[PDB]
Amino acid sequence: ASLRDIKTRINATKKTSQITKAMEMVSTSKLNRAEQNAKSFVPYMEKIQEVVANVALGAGGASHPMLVSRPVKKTGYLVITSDRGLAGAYNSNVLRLVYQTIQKRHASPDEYAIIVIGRVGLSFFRKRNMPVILDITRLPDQPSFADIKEIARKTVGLFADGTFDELYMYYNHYVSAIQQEVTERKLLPLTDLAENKQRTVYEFEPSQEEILDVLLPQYAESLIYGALLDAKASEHAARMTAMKNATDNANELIRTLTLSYNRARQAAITQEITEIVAGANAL
Amino acid sequence: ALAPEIVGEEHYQVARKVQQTLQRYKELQDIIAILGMDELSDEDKLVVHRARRIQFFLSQNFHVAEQFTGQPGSYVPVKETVRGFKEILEGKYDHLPEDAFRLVGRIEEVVEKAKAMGV
Amino acid sequence: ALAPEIVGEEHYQVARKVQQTLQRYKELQDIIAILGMDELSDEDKLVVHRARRIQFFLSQNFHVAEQFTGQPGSYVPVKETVRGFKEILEGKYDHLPEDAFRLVGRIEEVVEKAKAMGV
Amino acid sequence: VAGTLRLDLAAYRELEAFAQFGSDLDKATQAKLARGARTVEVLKQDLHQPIPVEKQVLIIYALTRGFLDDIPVEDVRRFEKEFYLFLDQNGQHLLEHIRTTKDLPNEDDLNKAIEAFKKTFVVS
Amino acid sequence: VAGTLRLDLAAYRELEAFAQFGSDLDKATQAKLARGARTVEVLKQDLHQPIPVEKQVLIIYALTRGFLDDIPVEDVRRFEKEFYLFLDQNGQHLLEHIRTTKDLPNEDDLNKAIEAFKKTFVVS
Repeated sequence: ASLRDIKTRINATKKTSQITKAMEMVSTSKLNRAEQNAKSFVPYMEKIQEVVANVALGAGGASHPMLVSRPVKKTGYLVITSDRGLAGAYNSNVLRLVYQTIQKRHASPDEYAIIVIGRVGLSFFRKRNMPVILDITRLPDQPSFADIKEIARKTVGLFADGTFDELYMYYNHYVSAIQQEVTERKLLPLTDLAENKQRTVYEFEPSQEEILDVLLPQYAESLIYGALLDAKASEHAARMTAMKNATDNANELIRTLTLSYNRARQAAITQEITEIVAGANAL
Repeated sequence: ALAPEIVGEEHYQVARKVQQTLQRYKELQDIIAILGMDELSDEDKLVVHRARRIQFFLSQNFHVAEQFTGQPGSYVPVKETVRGFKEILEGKYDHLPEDAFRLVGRIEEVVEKAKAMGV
Repeated sequence: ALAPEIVGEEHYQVARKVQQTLQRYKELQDIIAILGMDELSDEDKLVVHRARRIQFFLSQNFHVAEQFTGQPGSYVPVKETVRGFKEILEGKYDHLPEDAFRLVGRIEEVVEKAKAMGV
Repeated sequence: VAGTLRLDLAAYRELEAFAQFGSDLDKATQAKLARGARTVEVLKQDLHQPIPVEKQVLIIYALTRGFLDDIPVEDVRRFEKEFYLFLDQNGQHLLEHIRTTKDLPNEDDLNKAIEAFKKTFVVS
Repeated sequence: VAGTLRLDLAAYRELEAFAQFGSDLDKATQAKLARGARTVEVLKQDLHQPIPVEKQVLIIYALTRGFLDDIPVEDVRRFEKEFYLFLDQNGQHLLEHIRTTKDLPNEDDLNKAIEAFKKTFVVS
């Protein structure tokens, strides 16, 4: 092509590299600020779980650990996604796995039940026809427990009163800052715990059952919030690595186009010199 | 001769839409190369999906190319070309594999080839 | 000529600061366009707020533009213009709409136009 | 109206470099992109079909004042054609005023005519 | 001292990009950004005023030995300007030692001289 042809594409690709690098820096700072909330959350979850470790053992339960396990009636499923893209296959992995597993295990809309977080999940389920019940459209880049608390309370209440059988949350974990992958876990029935008794005889000032009946929903809300924090960290790491690879590829394209431009302009120049020399020689 | 009063409004519309889709696909190449395919919006994905199939369907097996390749060749009327490209544009054959369209004649041979490959 | 002893310390300070603010604003266009300016830090939003007004204040109505627009021109002394830019930088005019600063002379006429439009 | 058209088109072309980064941007940016796309669709024109200036000014006014912003992008051409046809039978006084005085007609009357046509227009 | 200066300058020029949001302790803010910033500040020079090699050695040694860690970035130039006068007033032994032997003076003597100067310096 021409030098005029090459320059425009070089300009566009350089601007793209600039924008991608800027977004990478922003995501880096966001990840740094995002890990602090997980650090703050860990003690709360551990301190509630250690109390559970003796309060919730040795008893039938309040239909949470009883494993009411109604076979198939809109058992809940939690999907946590981003709101803006540029994260690679981050949202695609979660939505793909959720759709495949839910279509394999369930086959009637009355047996189905989904709760979704983020815009892209809704934007994809509109392409599909799934029965969404409720949603949270946006969440600040540093979400607190109180930010999601009301919807967590709504979902746990729907689990209560026999309306919802049991819940699974599907979200992304991260092995490191560079690798993020999916997990799912069966949440409300709480099939696993550990046993230790310190003040097991009397921690129960109103009674044994009453404190448990209200302690369990708050515990489930804490679990959902922890999953949310892990999903947010995975999202920021994913955008970091995606923008890094995008900038690398754009720089490779810069290198190729620049070599082509430099090699074409030299041929044009030597053509001009040949024309001058021949014109002089003709006289 | 590519004017509506000469070839017909349907022919003109089909040709202009095909050229528009191909130009968009040409323009998207650099962003596909650097930012990946998945980052494309939902409409641009459909544009690429249709554009590759049109680009392959433009190929044809000639009678005198029987010497080079075993395929015997085909002769395609303008009406059949127009109808086939219109059907491709309106998304009738979005589910066929890309290689089904390559080096065939009328639109029905694409269906037959896909059936042979199991689609 | 833009040296401390040629134009004065105050003039050099004001000019250097204006150039710095514009250069900083040049780095935030893409970020502001893609991600809403709300995610930026509080200082950067104020920097943008000042840079818009500086850019609009650099424009001026000419006497020869009488034919082109129908508005008479203006002549701004250098002392008055450096004082005006210093006032804008130090923020005693962040309360006026940005449309007020376009195509006008001295800083007082900016307040007059803003009052005319109804601030 | 040409100055407003220039400003809108310049803003659109500056922001177009970011339209490649998805449909989620700052809330004003997608509105600006929509307006720019509508201007691009308006400026299109077929072969051997010159347009009188008194109709060009009216359609560009309708574009630039936002009366076109509720209409989808692909319906703009049909809107322009139906609008010329409507103006042939109604609002002829607008055409005569512009054609004889080289100036826009009464502001309220023009808006009323645009609203009247927009009532009878149909959208796909 | 030049070898020590080279690496600090290169590291700062490498990490200039991430300046806006640095949180990874020294890797982001200390002795990898602050040291480089102070290096860039001491490499600035006024027009038409060369300085002797011994004074260059003194100032670069001061920068590389961490004796400027507490001075704010906007006061390093005045620090250097005052330090030259303090050298002319007290460090005649060190300056003559360098100017004669082309080698650095005693480490402890030099450190106590710069500490005595820092006692008399006032931060703005």
